[PDB]
Amino acid sequence: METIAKHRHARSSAQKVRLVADLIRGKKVSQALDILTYTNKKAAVLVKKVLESAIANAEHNDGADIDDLKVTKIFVDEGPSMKRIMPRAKGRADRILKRTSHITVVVSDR
Amino acid sequence: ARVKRGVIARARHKKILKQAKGYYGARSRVYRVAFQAVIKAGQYAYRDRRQRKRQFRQLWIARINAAARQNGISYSKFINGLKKASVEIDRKILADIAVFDKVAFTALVEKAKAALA
Amino acid sequence: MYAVFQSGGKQHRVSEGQTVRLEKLDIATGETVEFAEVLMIANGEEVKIGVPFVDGGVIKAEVVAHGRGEKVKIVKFRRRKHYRKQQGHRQWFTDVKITGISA
Amino acid sequence: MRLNTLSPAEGSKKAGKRLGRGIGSGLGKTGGRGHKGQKSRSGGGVRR
Amino acid sequence: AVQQNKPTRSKRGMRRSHDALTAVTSLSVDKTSGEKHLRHHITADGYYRGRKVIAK
Amino acid sequence: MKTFTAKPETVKRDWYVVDATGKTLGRLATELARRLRGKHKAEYTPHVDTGDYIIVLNADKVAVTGNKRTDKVYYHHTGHIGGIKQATFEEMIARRPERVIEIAVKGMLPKGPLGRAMFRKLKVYAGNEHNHAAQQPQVLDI
Amino acid sequence: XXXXXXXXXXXXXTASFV
Amino acid sequence: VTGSGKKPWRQKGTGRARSGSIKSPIWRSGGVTFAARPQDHSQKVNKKMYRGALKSILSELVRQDRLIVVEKFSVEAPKTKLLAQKLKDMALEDVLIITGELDENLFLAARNLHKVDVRDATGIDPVSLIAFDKVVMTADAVKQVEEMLA
RNA sequence: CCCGGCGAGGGGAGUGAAAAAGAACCUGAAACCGUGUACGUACAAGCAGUGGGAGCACGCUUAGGCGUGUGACUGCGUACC
RNA sequence: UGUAACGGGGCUAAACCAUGCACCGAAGCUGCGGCAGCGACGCUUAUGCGUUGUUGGGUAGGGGAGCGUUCUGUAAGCCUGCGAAGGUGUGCUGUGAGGCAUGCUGGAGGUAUCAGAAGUGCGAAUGCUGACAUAAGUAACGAUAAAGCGGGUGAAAAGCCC
Ligand SMILES: [Mg+2]
Ligand SMILES: [Mg+2]
Ligand SMILES: [Mg+2]
Ligand SMILES: [Mg+2]
Ligand SMILES: [Mg+2]
Ligand SMILES: [Mg+2]
Ligand SMILES: [Mg+2]
Ligand SMILES: [Mg+2]
Ligand SMILES: [Mg+2]
Ligand SMILES: [Mg+2]
Ligand SMILES: [Mg+2]
Ligand SMILES: [Mg+2]
Ligand SMILES: [Mg+2]
Ligand SMILES: [Mg+2]
Ligand SMILES: [Mg+2]
Ligand SMILES: [Mg+2]
Ligand SMILES: [Mg+2]
Ligand SMILES: [Mg+2]
Ligand SMILES: [Mg+2]
Ligand SMILES: [Mg+2]
Ligand SMILES: [Mg+2]
Ligand SMILES: [Mg+2]
Ligand SMILES: [Mg+2]
Ligand SMILES: [Mg+2]
Ligand SMILES: [Mg+2]
Ligand SMILES: [Mg+2]
Ligand SMILES: [Mg+2]
Ligand SMILES: [Mg+2]
Ligand SMILES: [Mg+2]
Ligand SMILES: [Mg+2]
Repeated sequence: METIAKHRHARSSAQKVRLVADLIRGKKVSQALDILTYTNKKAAVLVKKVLESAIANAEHNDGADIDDLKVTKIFVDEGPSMKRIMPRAKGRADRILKRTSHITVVVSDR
Repeated sequence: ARVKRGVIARARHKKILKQAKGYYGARSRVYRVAFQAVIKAGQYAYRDRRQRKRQFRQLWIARINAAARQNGISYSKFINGLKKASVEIDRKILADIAVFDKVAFTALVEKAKAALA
Repeated sequence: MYAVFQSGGKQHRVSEGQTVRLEKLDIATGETVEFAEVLMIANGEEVKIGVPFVDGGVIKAEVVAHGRGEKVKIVKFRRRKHYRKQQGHRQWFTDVKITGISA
Repeated sequence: MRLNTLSPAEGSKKAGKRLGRGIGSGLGKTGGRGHKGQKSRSGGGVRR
Repeated sequence: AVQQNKPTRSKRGMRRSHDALTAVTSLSVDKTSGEKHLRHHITADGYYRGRKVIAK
Repeated sequence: MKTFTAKPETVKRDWYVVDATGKTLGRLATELARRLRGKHKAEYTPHVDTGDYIIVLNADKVAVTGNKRTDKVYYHHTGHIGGIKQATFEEMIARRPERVIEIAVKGMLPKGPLGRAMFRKLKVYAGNEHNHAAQQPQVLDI
Repeated sequence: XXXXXXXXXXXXXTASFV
Repeated sequence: VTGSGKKPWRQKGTGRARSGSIKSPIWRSGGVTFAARPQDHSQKVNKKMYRGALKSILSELVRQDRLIVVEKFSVEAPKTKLLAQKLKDMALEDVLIITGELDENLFLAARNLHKVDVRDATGIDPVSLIAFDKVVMTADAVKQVEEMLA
């Protein structure tokens, strides 16, 4: 059975997360936690928490024991971006677009 | 009576993008470039519905020439013999006969040669 | 075997049992049409190159259907000259099936 | 005869010339005013 | 200097084709506690090459 | 009835060997270019390579008329400033013999992937011997 | 949550007289 | 449009389109270009034009047999039930009733029936004569209607 | 109930006709940004399409072959206002 | 800036001169269909008939005929929870603006015919407002007075506390 997990409004741009997301696509869950652990990005921590959350979902709510599971989709989509203001020079102003992302991890032991 | 053009304007844009499918990049996603691409495509289609004939006829004249020179006569002399012999076979067929049934094309050569002689 | 005949200002090379598309004929869909203007009859190795129109040429065909071909859009547009023109066209055709070639 | 079966006499109602509403219309993009004259200006044209 | 035309998404994605991170090929297993760790690094528990070096 | 089109998978290509001794360069090159294109076959298709493989022997004995041996000049640019280079007809026939027929032929075919594909279908040898006996080439009298 | 925009603009350059 | 006449920004010097007024019809929350005013859409019809149309309608009503003339049409009490019974006897559902003089009994009975309208002889109009399926007018109404149309 | 920092967020459960209505809550388009699949792409020059066109993939049919997606290769062709 | 005074190759004719007989070559012309405008006819003619002859590049501009959007009467009618509008596909259809129907989302409107009235059709105006790209994971992270460690708390400490 496929179990999904989401982290919406994650404080990281989708472009940065996709680099980590393409790293773990199609790999075993046990391997996936190892790579994410020894990956020096904060965005790696966010995806690792969602992956770990998905494992707990597959294990408790839905059925599935352990090992056999493996990640099949890890698409990360954009999220609503707050628009702050940063004063520049000579009066000019800029629209700092602090962006966010939606991390989704779908794992199926198939 | 205030009219909102949203529905009809959307229909016009969507109709244009349907003929722009398969075009590279923004030509199949953005209305301004797609509109120019579809209209430009229509210009090409109008011009080439005549160019098709031209290129086709060209290709044929080439296959008939190769078969005729394989039989020992040039295209210009070969056509003259058929005209002298009151033969009205067309070029498209002659090329098809030259490739698919060579014996009949060879038979044609003697008649053209005899009329020339 | 196969034969070559001219029907609508164009020539076609057809064989027995083939279905060939021609320009529209003013014949009802269920009917038999005779083409007496046969140009060339080939029987596999012996031909009868009509000079012109083989004398003993008879093409027997059965009308199958009448219809319109695929739509073609005509687009005329002269850039920068505030001129544009679009037009559609569907050409009528008649489909006939060749039932007999007799010399 | 019903109120939704009545028509005007032929030729008793001609159409208008709403201009600048399409290349096909014939009066588009200039409204019959030509190119950059007094008649093409808003409120332009000489007195009687 | 400034752009004269907008670069496309194709070029943007194609350019980023070299930004991909490389994962650690393989971890090493401590000879005593058996946990995985980076090569030439101490484990999270303070072991290294089978010998405890950190008391905690 | 759609017009016949040659299939690149099912096309038959033959091997011919041509001796260039004492023949005029341009008149000989035209026949190779014609046959490399496939214009001599009834199945000729402009977008399909229907030509034959041609081996050219004795490329160093090709002849030209008039004073073209000393007056015809082959120019090429190296892309670097001042990198204009030239060689006479005799000098190229000495230094790198084969380089005179192939440039003429390559310039005599259409420009594009097929022209480059037909060009590859030309094996030019300066001497009289070739290493393609396995293909059993057939003598072609230009 | 209350962002805004402002622009005043300034004018200066070189000469174009030849 | 409520707003100031100040130029939003100087004409030349900024890197944006020239603006002159906050109330420009191109701008959001700006004015309407050709804004409407209270209008009077009433047209003029010649007296002869109105009378000519009425005669054409009445003649056509006779031709299609949608006009019924009766000697009397009244109800004893102002009861909608009584009027409903009367119309059923005459096989009428959508009908316009024209009387020579206005009757309070008929007017009250027909007020709450939307398919039937009660009018006086000098109160007829072209639209009602065409809107209703059938028109029933009393004999005495013919005398005034004839003399007012000449 | 479960993961998580006694979070945020999410997954179940349950409510409801519907959560394909969960409060960033009717519908939810487009630009734009992603994941999957099919085909094409690392000797190749240009308004990027059009006409021709193999091969591949796929849907009907029974071998009549059509249909869809893609499109090597080729002719012609320098956006719009 | 590079052959650059045949388009290139190449050519002693594949150049030039003079005669011929061929062929290629345009949206020209001819065939075979279709649509439309106009003129005098045959019968019949507000309609229309083997009609026939002839015509259909086009800016400014003039003339003619239409499609679709909101809204009014027709309509206390018609269609619709056995699924409206809108959205998104597919198929069919007309010379065109378009139309018809269907699968799916969506959930309640919609509206024939013919008449009427318009805030009636958008790609451009350094148009207006909102949203989202691009440059771009680049510049920059605000004085070159300078930081370092142990311990603690904490899910996590170069930046907090001692
Ligand atoms: Mg300041
Ligand atoms: Mg032609
Ligand atoms: Mg005009
Ligand atoms: Mg005017
Ligand atoms: Mg002027
Ligand atoms: Mg102007
Ligand atoms: Mg003027
Ligand atoms: Mg306002
Ligand atoms: Mg009066
Ligand atoms: Mg609702
Ligand atoms: Mg090369
Ligand atoms: Mg390649
Ligand atoms: Mg390139
Ligand atoms: Mg060109
Ligand atoms: Mg080109
Ligand atoms: Mg005609
Ligand atoms: Mg015209
Ligand atoms: Mg408007
Ligand atoms: Mg718009
Ligand atoms: Mg415009
Ligand atoms: Mg500017
Ligand atoms: Mg604009
Ligand atoms: Mg808003
Ligand atoms: Mg950095
Ligand atoms: Mg840069
Ligand atoms: Mg840098
Ligand atoms: Mg820096
Ligand atoms: Mg600082
Ligand atoms: Mg410290
Ligand atoms: Mg934190």
